[PDB]
Amino acid sequence: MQIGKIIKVSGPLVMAENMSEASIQDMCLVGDLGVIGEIIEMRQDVASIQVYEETSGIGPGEPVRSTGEALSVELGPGIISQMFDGIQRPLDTFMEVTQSNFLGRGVQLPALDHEKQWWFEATIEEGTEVSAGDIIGYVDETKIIQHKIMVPNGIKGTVQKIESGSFTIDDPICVIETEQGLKELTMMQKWPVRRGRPIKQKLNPDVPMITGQRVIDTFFPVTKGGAAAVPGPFGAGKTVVQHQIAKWSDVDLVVYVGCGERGNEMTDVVNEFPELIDPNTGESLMERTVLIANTSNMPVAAREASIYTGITIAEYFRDMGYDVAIMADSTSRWAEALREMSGRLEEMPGDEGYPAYLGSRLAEYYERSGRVIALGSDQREGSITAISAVSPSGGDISEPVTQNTLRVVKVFWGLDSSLAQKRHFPSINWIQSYSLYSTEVGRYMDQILQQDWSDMVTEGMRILQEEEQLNEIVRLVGIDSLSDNDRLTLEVAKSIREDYLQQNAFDDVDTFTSREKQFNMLKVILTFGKEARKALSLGAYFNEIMEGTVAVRERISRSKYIPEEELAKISSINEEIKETIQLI
Amino acid sequence: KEYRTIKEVVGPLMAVEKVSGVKYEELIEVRMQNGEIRRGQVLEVQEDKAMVQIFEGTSGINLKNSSVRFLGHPLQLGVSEDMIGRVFDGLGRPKDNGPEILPEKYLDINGEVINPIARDYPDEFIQTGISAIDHLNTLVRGQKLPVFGPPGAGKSALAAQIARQATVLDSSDDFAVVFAAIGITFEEAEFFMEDFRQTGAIDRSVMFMNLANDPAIERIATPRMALTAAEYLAYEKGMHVLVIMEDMTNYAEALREISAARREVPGRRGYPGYLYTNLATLFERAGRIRGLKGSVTQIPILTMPEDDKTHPIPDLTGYITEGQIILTRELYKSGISPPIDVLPSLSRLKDKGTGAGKTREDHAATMNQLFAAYAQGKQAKELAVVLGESALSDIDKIYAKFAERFENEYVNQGFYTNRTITETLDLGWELL
Amino acid sequence: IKEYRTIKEVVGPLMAVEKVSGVKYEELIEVRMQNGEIRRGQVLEVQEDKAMVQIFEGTSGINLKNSSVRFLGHPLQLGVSEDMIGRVFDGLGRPKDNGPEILPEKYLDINGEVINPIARDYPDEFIQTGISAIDHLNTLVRGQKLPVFGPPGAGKSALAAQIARQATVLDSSDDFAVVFAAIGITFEEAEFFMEDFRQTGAIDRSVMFMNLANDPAIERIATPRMALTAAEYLAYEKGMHVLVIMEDMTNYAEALREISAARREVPGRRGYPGYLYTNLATLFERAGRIRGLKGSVTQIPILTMPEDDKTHPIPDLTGYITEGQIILTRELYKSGISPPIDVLPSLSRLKDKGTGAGKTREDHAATMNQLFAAYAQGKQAKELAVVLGESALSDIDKIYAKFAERFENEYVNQGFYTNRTITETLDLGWELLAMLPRTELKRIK
Ligand SMILES: Nc1ncnc2c1ncn2[C@@H]1O[C@H](COP(=O)(O)OP(=O)(O)NP(=O)(O)O)[C@@H](O)[C@H]1O
Ligand SMILES: [Mg+2]
Repeated sequence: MQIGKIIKVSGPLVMAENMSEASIQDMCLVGDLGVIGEIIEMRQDVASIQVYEETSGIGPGEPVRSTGEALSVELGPGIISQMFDGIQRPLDTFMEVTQSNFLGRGVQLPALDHEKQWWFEATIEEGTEVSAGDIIGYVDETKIIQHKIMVPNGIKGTVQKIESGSFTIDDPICVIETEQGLKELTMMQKWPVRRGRPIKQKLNPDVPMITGQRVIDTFFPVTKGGAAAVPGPFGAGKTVVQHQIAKWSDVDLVVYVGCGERGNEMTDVVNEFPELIDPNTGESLMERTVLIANTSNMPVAAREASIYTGITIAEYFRDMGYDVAIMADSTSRWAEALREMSGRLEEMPGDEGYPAYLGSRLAEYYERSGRVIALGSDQREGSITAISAVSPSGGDISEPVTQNTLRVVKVFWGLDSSLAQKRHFPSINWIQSYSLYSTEVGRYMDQILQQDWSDMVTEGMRILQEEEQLNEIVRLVGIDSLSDNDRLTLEVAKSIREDYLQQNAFDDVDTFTSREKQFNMLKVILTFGKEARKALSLGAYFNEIMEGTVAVRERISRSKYIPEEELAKISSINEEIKETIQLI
Repeated sequence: KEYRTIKEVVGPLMAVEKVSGVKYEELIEVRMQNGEIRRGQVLEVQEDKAMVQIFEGTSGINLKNSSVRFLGHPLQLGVSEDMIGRVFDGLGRPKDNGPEILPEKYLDINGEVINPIARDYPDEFIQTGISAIDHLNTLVRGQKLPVFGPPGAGKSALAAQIARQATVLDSSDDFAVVFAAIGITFEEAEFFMEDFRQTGAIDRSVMFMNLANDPAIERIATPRMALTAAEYLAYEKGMHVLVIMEDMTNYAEALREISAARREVPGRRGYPGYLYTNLATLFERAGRIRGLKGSVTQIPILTMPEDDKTHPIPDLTGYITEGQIILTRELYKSGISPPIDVLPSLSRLKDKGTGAGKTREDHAATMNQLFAAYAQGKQAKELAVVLGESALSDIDKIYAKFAERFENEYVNQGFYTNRTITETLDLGWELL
Repeated sequence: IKEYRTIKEVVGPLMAVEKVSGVKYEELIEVRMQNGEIRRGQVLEVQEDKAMVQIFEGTSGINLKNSSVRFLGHPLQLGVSEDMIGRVFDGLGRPKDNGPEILPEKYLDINGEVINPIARDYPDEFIQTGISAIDHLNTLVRGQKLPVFGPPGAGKSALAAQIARQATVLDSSDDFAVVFAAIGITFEEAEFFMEDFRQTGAIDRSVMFMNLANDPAIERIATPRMALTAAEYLAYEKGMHVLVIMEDMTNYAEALREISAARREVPGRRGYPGYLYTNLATLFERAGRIRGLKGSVTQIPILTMPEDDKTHPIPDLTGYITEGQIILTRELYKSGISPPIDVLPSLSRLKDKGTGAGKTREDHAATMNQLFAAYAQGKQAKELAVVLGESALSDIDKIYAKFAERFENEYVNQGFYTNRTITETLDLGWELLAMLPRTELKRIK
């Protein structure tokens, strides 16, 4: 093939002549070392190239070779439970092949273990008519996730011969007489990262996701197929928010993208996720979790490549029928990458230096996520829940990243430094944080629980909002200017946030709190408040009305991993009733 | 025809060579080496070379083997009477996979400027069925009236209600509704679709859908398409059209995006600088022409930044658009649906649209006395703002029952409630 | 070995060389001046036979015709040997200690390479700083990235020296080192550091690099990269627990602003360059522990929130990058307490990995939660009383407010030259915590 000669090297920009046969946005091995790169603009026979590795030491005169294909990810068996480079290079194989503990330049790594032998059991029958997305057989990659092998796009015809057996990723396992010629396919397909995987139909997301986190599930819920943002200053709990919902969400698959963030965090995830097990099926969370690491030191172009690769994997496992949850750690790092790339290209700057297309790029990402009807005959339903972390400026969030983000998403968990400052570690701010799905979630919750729970959550939020007013009123006298009911209402709001709202301090029992327990917790709190108030009206006085059981706060911690919650939690209701009447 | 001389590709732009008879703002289509076909539009033409922007993008183009064909016409929309009951994309191409539509004729989408003398003033009001709009800042056929709201304030919900309950009392022929969705998410878009199907307005409406996923340059065309189709129905077919465009904010965002893509020097507050003219060109395609039956009315829905510091400046458009309607989340919090802050909303054309013979004429007098009741009723409760220790507590309770009653009842009539103007008047009488 | 005598342009501190080949980006160069002086520079942009270099020292006095440029074939390298300890260096790896040149074992690119995430080992164990607030409340872990934020003032500088001499691993380990990098400090600032090291006998334990304000701006960039290269080398080749301390990274990034301005890069926030975050990150993420090796690099960078402590780009980006913070407040500085540490803002995320029974005493984790809560509420009462008398304090808030006073007055202010062991900090905290009613606290004796 034709060889291109480097004629210019400026930062991460490389220009090379004699590249007529190349096309726009084609990966290419640039320089002697052959570092990976991408062609972003072509003028005459010369090409301007964006690289994804440090170009320190690359000069003019060196050769440039094109791969003739756009950025793509290998989609086949072996993906699950692996950590990848922003361009899908597997890091473990990377370490062994290079025999080094660092990241070098120019390494050629297949993303998937092509040599490993898998047992493929075929489900389609010979003679069946097939289309894009139709599933022919399944490989049991994990005891939990059955890797459903399905017909790629652009292929339609009649199967010819298909049989179960032991094949690798490269061996052809099935062949289809297509409209012209014969097409034999493997268990692996390549897919361009930037363009979304096609679907048949898109749907509304109306199934709440069980985060486990009390404040989220109760007050600001996100549905399966929705999108959420976590804006917060440093030291707030946004990274660990993604961690918790990656651990405990009732979702079949989890994809974690940590662009431009600390490496210890990714190392921590890969060590603790296998140690963490799930008793529902007896195996670790890594059997279902996927990882993509692009740290701060790693080159900046890979930071965009990392989030795009992550969602392409999520859309893959969505077309199988599973629900996926993908979370990007500090999407700002992506936007900050895109900004300096706009400046080096001397593009016309948009707002705050970011390119004008920022709002468009962002909108393309979140709208790839959703609850959809996947391609094929069965028309299975799959979903992707998108969680985005944004770290911006100081505490100030009104910057292009979060503003454009909130323009396209319906869930906003806003962390504030003051709440994290007071060691309210779940620092989701109430009264600003909002979930536009909350009204739909209420209907779902009432039908599933066969109880009026929506009115409970409106009552809880109304009490909290009331407390905000009473803080401004409390300046005059601490406890003698307010009203009797207002003092009790204060104590109830205090109980809500100090018991329900506050979440784990890396405590096993305080980490999850099942939906059934969430119900009982909020009910015991709400009954206490309303009983104490209505019973206070009948000549009961608050001086000693606060009495007896304050252990309720403490009580909510325990009885989680075992079903010891029913007795323990409703006994609190009956006990508080008795004690209220006795106090009289 | 089928020139094959691409000499440059930069970002989403292209440079073609040895082309002649190429005009500015002329549509081209590109034949790639892989037979894929993409549309683009000429944006600059030199002595022999020309420079175009590709809608879909430039990913995957091999310059040596790709080809370009110059269509010879600018962006057009095919007009037909069969448009009703149909859904189109940003560029007016069928999106519901329905019957193929043979255009009566293909129309340039930029439109034309009505001669000032030719334009006919609007004197007849339109019954929205909304007490908080009909009584006060009333809407007249041909008026340019916009609703300003923040995200999640139910602005879309109000827009839906207006679409469903819009009608006129004469009703010799029924109303026609053209709805454009500009750079909005699927969930947002789906809301409108579901309402129209459920309510049956799709058979009585025509719509153009442009989501955020779609390219920015398609957003520019989306308004132009909707208004060109509205004008076709309105003037050539004499229909009475209500045009509702949802979030011109993102039209403006796309305007900035295209300006930066074309390497144009920014105008005031980082925006293109021809925003005033671009918006005014859009908004001024309304009203009635004398000597023609039809009419065009516009209710542009606009997301409003809480701050006045940045986005599609409310007063940039507000003085272009003959009044405005304000929605606020502070309002919305206490079950106030449709949350219409009535303090700063006005319909610039309310006075003439209101009179006996066009309205039951308690209405002008009663609106003015209830406008006094707005001011005095606000005085009574609204102005207190947790103050009024003595004010309104001295048998001004008539006042200190009026306005809270008014704010709750009148403003929140319910999103699925249709109030006949006479009724709205009556509930004003009750409040009197 | 080639000397090029063709220089087409000189513009401020940047010059361009015509008719050259075989050059590479970021390469170094040496200029032969007409008078024979030698200046070091580095290439910034290359195309075809033209090269674009920027001289560190400056272009003043350069006759273009009678001057030439040499291409060294390599980028910024620090020569490394295990004799670094005891010899004091400047920002460019040169000797500032009146010492003989080292026989370099090998030459290392200062930029180094990223630690592969799986190969990395998570931070653990406990390093004893001698600081009650640091060791107890905001624990330090090997490979952690803990910084010091202060107002412009004396507290930071004193704390830097104190940490350097006292900070030792709990005896268990075979050996220990410290690497000191000094950025944008006056000659006296430098001499204070060097004299305390010579006087305390820690100079033999440690390697240090000194860069001053008079030295060129680009040298400040080089200096941290040098220091971290040597620190990496010691931990990851010679298996020592390296501890790196850096001085006023504000001075470092003001060098970045000056440099970018010279290169006409577009500004970011507050005039600082767009790539501030990642650039800071490239230094800070070289700390940690590698799997399959012993010895580690731990970084305690130092910085002042410039001017009014607004937490402006320098501190905010650093906070995003590090794993915690220790900050100094001028209100506490005004008061007698030294070091002035407001515990509430300060935080160490990895504290729990380095604490508990075994590594420390079993009570270490339970004590800090109680002392934190009691401080916050004693200060709550403290400010509460203000403009409301002591009546509101009543009995409970009164004891609480005085707890806060006592806490700041002896627990926190160690004195700048007095070491505290972890056990005596804990036991002191107990004596301090004994004032409180045994009913309030969170766990049993
Ligand atoms: N349940 C919890 N929720 C949130 N934060 C918590 C919780 N428990 C502890 N923390 C604290 O949260 C901090 C970690 O938050 P983290 O999200 O990692 O910071 P961050 O905002 O992501 N920094 P960055 O992502 O780089 O901008 C630590 O100091 C923990 O002590
Ligand atoms: Mg983080």
